Amino acid sequence: RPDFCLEPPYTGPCGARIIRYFYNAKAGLCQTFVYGGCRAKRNNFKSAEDCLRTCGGA
Amino acid sequence: IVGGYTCGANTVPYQVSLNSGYHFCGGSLINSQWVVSAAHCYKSGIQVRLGEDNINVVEGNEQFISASKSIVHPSYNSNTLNNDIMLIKLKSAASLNSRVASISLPTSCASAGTQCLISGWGNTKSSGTSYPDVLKCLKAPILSDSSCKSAYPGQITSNMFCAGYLEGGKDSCQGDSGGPVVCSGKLQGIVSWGSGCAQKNKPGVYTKVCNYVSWIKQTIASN
Ligand SMILES: [Ca+2]
Repeated sequence: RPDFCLEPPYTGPCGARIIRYFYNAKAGLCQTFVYGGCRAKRNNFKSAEDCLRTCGGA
Repeated sequence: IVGGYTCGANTVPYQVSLNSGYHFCGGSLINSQWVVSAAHCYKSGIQVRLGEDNINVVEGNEQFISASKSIVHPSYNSNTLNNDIMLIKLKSAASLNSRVASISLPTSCASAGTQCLISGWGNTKSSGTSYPDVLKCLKAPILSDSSCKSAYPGQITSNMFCAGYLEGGKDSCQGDSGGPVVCSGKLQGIVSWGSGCAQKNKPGVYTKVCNYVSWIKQTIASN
């Protein structure tokens, strides 16, 4: 609190189309989103496992 | 690419797709063994796809070659985005002919107003998401450093330049990063970043390749 796991996914200004995971507290699961490649916020993971380990239950 | 048009099969022979299980960035072939892309496109296990048009279907002109080296500029700053350039060496030399060719590096920097060709398989919508199957093209002018700095206060370095239309509607977008900005047959820019896509008063920002020619040539020659 402010729990970074509750922040909306952040694509950022860069123009890549990299698939990353973010914890969706509304749905209670780790979902995929497009990350631009730079200035990532913390609710951004390289795998569902990393996302669940860090944010599961948020 | 937002507000662009279908390039046409292999009409941009130096355009490559960087694949890590899916397309995530573009790149420019400058030598049979080297590709120029953006530093923020760095990933391990990159596979370079040349001769591509429809990135979702095998059409018969593709060459899939793994990256043997992915060298990010030593001064790349992941916060300011300064020096957003990366050189990728191909594990095996690419076969060049007509649908796959290299693009020349600049001999001098381009001036504001110069019309260039920007291409990629990135998002085609400014509001929403729509990723194309085939390569998209866009003609856009290089903008003055003054207008670029006005659009992005305290964010434009000497190694960046803006290109596009201030009215909005035409721009590079997510999925185009690392891709080419070619002006008069020379690779002048690398798709880098921007505020959203094709937004009014927010033109795309590109890595100023002309500032890295000596570094590129020497790095490629020493690897
Ligand atoms: Ca294909």
